[PDB]
Amino acid sequence: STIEEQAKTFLDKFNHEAEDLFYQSSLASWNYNTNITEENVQNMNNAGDKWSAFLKEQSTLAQMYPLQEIQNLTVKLQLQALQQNGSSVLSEDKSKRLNTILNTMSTIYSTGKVCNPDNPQECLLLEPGLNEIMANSLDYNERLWAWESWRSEVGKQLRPLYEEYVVLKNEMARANHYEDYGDYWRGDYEVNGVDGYDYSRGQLIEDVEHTFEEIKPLYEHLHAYVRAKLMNAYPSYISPIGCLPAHLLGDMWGRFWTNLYSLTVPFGQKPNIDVTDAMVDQAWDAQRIFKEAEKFFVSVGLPNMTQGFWENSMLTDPGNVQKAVCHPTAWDLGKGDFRILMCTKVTMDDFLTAHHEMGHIQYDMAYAAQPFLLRNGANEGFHEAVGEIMSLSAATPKHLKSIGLLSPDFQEDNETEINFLLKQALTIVGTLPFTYMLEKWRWMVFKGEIPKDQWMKKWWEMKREIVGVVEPVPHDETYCDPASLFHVSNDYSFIRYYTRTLYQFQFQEALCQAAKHEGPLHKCDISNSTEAGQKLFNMLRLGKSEPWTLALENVVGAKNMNVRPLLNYFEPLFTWLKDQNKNSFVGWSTDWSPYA
Amino acid sequence: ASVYAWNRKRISNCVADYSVLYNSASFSTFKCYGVSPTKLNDLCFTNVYADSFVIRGDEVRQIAPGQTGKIADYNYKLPDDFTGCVIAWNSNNLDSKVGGNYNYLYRLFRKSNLKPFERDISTEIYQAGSTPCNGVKGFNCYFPLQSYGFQPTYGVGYQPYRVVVLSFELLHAPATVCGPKKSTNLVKNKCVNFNFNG
Ligand SMILES: *[C@@H]1O[C@H](CO)[C@@H](O)[C@H](O)[C@H]1NC(C)=O
Ligand SMILES: *[C@@H]1O[C@H](CO)[C@@H](O)[C@H](O)[C@H]1NC(C)=O
Ligand SMILES: *[C@@H]1O[C@H](CO)[C@@H](O)[C@H](O)[C@H]1NC(C)=O
Ligand SMILES: *[C@@H]1O[C@H](CO)[C@@H](O)[C@H](O)[C@H]1NC(C)=O
Ligand SMILES: *[C@@H]1O[C@H](CO)[C@@H](O)[C@H](O)[C@H]1NC(C)=O
Ligand SMILES: *[C@@H]1O[C@H](CO)[C@@H](O)[C@H](O)[C@H]1NC(C)=O
Repeated sequence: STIEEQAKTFLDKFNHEAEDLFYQSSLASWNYNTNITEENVQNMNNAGDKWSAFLKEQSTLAQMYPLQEIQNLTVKLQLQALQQNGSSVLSEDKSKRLNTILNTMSTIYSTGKVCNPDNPQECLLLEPGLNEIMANSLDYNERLWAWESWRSEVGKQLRPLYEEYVVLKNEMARANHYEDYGDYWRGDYEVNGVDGYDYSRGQLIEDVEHTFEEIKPLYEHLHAYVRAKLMNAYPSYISPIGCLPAHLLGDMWGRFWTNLYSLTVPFGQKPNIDVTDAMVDQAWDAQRIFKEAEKFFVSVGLPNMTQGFWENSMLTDPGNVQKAVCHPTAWDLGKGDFRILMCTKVTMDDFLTAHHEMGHIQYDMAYAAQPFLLRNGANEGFHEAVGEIMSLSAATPKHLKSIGLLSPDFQEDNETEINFLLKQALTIVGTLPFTYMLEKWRWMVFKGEIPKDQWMKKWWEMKREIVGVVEPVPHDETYCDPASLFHVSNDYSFIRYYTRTLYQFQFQEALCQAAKHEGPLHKCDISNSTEAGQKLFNMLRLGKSEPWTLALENVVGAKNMNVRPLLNYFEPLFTWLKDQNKNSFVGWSTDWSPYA
Repeated sequence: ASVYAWNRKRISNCVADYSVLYNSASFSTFKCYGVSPTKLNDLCFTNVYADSFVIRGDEVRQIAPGQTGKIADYNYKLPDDFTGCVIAWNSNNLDSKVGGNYNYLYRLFRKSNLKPFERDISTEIYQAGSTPCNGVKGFNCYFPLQSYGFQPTYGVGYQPYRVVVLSFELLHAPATVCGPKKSTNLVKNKCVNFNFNG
């Protein structure tokens, strides 16, 4: 009869068939991941082609229902999600060219192998050949050689490809009534039609700058401390007034600073909180790790794992004969099928990763009552943030003492809390200016503010201005230095880590206020608190049915992303860094004073 | 059978032992409406209607008087004044295959809700719009029956459940489906209270 009932019936014949086809495709991807064999690759490709053709046919059929004659907000949200053209608005030749460009960037990134000139008989791939060198070497020219040679090969291969990529993506985005591809990425946070809780695509950049301006003093003090410690480690290369050399940050790109914890430790004489030996002495299997994680999630009041989870997950490396991807991934296959694919070792990192991926599984289970096209996070930040809050809570010494992994007579003094907070800042705070600079650079590239002949002169200028990292030697326009990273070369949004980092501490403050924790925020554990789990599950059950602003009102009581919980989390460390930086100079100079 | 084409078996002129069903450990749901299981083995009924079908795990709750859903409106409707028992059990072992068992269907769309104890096996294309379907599943004209995709790796809310609904009615005809009355060991040569065939 009416247009709304027609759209509801169409959405039901979408949903029902979609859940089952997404299941078939996801199961084919799972069978590829647990069994790397060519027929499984062919079955995965066939299922993916069927899934993409079915999405094409439903997008072709959904557009015939006009949006303004539908008043129900959820139906309008699903119709808005379905009616996106994607690449279908672009011509078939240009769509094929874009797909070919994406595939050849995937092959160049995956099979990129670089080694020293005049010694070409064997070479090292990025993982794990170059990762271990970047994370463990203490030699200046070896790290400089690896960094410059990998950015030479990868950038000189990828620069014309990226120049074609930006033009094709801008053409697709302006064909979809967007200003640029950056506006297309910012449209994920766009909320329209809700009174008061509306969020605009242009408000996202302003909110990111407003939060980063408050990030900046803490990052300046952390950068000054890391600069002083790297000056102690490397005597002559680092200047007191200038930026850090790029190849000394402990990772390939500067994404994380967590590999500098050994060099920049405050109190080496004091012990660590490493619990690995305690699990080795008590012979803790990975099954026991996941059962302890399940005990953590039932302690907060969330539902426990299904029987099919324990039956169908692969929590151990299969063997030599059978090949599997080692990366930990939580799979929501559909229809109540939840699995974790992780090659779990007996380490603290794998235990925290198990908590993180079981948080992903809990988030996926929570919106199982929702319709299929609403089965997502409210934005891309919440989905990772609900795993990162479990990674925060599980890492506390109170949680380790509660599960018996730590000695009950372990002395928790201020020095261990300071060095733990410094490690968490090197992991968490250090990625924020790199993420903001990369996303702002990509937004200016898509917007056309930066011409193609001036990409790198601005980029290093941004890195000195924002990240406080100087190039070792100047780079011309034959280089493509951003696209050596996985997410930018393979068409992935990068602001999800920034939003995840802020939502992580916002959720942490909300649950710790719910749990009535009376101490420091980093000393807070959300176990044993039913009300904190209920406050979490109220947002978790919504999924994508409600706006992320309304979900954030439901959790923290605020209508916008906030920066104050992060500063409250690191406030003891902030005071300690301000005390330690009295003699040294906070801040950096954008000039070429260390080396160029 | 499928829930749109649920099998109905009329049970008459025999002895119905309900304690075999009630004391079995193989059933997950044994919810009786309008009668209690303890007096089933005593009472007597004119006829027993045994409706059998397969549904999902989350749809077992809809087999009840006064419920609302796809199964209640479009597949199998129970009256509010229903006397009988709903017995359901998990059948993931039998009714699920690794490739996917698509032999089970469910009417997804109908113009009006079903009457109680009605069977709809029509395969006519549902008309959601003003345009005539003309027998082709085009725009706004959808096929009514949609398949279930049973697999053994499914969640407990999606695993197949075999449901048998027994309907007990009393009509003015003589009730012949009675329970098995027991027989206390005969004692002779003593002053006892005897009950022989009523
Ligand atoms: C993985 O694939 C090989 C290919 O022959 C097969 O023999 C093996 O049974 C498979 N293993 C699993 C767990 O599916
Ligand atoms: C919108 O549709 C859903 C079903 O798709 C329904 O449950 C909900 O009540 C509707 N909301 C309004 C305001 O009509
Ligand atoms: C998708 O593309 C078609 C054809 O160019 C166009 O008519 C339609 O409006 C587009 N969809 C949206 C949401 O703009
Ligand atoms: C989850 O918890 C319920 C109730 O506490 C329990 O009956 C069930 O066995 C648990 N699931 C698993 C897989 O242990
Ligand atoms: C830790 O506490 C001791 C004792 O109160 C004090 O002497 C020391 O300065 C403190 N250190 C820091 C970093 O707060
Ligand atoms: C949380 O509850 C469990 C259940 O008794 C208990 O063993 C554990 O010690 C509690 N946590 C804390 C921090 O006391």
